[PDB]
Amino acid sequence: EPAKEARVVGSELVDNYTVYIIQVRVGSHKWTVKHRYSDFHDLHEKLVAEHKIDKNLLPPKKIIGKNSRSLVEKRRKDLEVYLQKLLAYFPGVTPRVLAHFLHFHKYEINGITQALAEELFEKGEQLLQAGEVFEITPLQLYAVTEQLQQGKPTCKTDLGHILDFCCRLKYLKIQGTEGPFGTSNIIEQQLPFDLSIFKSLHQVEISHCDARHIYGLEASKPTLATLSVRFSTTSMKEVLVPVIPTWQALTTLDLSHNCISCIDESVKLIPKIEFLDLSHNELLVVDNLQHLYNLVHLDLSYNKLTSLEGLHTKLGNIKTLNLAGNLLESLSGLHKLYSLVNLDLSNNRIEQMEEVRHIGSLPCLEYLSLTNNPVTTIPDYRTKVLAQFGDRASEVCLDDEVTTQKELDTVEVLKAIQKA
Repeated sequence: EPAKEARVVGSELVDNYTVYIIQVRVGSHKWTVKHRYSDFHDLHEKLVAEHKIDKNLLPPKKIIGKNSRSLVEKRRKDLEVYLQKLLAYFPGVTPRVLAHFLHFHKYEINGITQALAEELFEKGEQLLQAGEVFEITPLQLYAVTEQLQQGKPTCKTDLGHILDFCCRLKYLKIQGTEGPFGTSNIIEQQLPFDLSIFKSLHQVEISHCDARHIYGLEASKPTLATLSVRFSTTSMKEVLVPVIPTWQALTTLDLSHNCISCIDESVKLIPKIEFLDLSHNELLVVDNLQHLYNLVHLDLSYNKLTSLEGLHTKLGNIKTLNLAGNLLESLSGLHKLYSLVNLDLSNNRIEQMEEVRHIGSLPCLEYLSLTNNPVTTIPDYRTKVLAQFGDRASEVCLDDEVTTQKELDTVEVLKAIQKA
């Protein structure tokens, strides 16, 4: 275990008092904390009362002399010696007062895990029984992972109480913070942690992490039905891959808001997917979705897709398809998606009204969005689109609007003109 070091590096004026600035170092991690003298005095009272500490160890409250800078410098030195004596006297388990004083509960492995076991003691059983989402940080998961790798005992201990909760939890959210955590040098995304301690997860939500550093999600592979990973991966296989067993329960997968640039071989591991969100990524083409026979809702919006040619050979019997925010000018290839019900093409580049011919004969379509495409500026746009749906013109919601009988009457005469 790393040695714990404290330095009183300086001081500054806050309101009408001086705070002493302490840099705390534990191995490679470093953080800063600020305390006025009376916070050290309040610390010292608890340490003498509860841990038998020498009552004269703290420098004096009364301070007198002619040079204020020199007095503050002597107090700075003396408070540094005080903290170093305390840290040498408690090399093992740190008193909770001293842990909170140096912010070990926020940045130090044993303080973090102590604070987590206090949280789970107070609230854990209630939220397990309520079926509520538990929120945790990569730094908490790191600290738990590190104690297990240090071989720290379970028998129960704080680490035992934590494991017994993680074993049972069904609903989990892991949220990383972008950049340095608090007053520390810690980058959460660089911290490795192991989810094997979770053994009954049904739903998981990961945001602002790095999936290179996440291990052990496969311990909940028999139970995991829903997975969201956002702002956290470069590929699907980086999340879905450690014979490899399939994600047998997984019906909802959200990998939106990432840098994913292809659909990869890890599709072989997600055969029962019903809902797939891949929006806000770097996709240029669709492929490898052929064998996801249960896929019903597909979101590919805000990628860099430019063609839909052959899409019926790449997809199963999809019902809802979102392609909004891509680079599409042509709808060629959609005309064989006979199962399709809901289609979103908003915010693309569609400009020829004649492209609607690729969707007008679709037998099940009930919803179409073309908002923010150039085609929407054409005169009589709505009635021109709906007329291409033939005798289904009454059955399609166009652009989130109720179709009027004035539209349908305008369509029936336009259709009689096209018939003649």
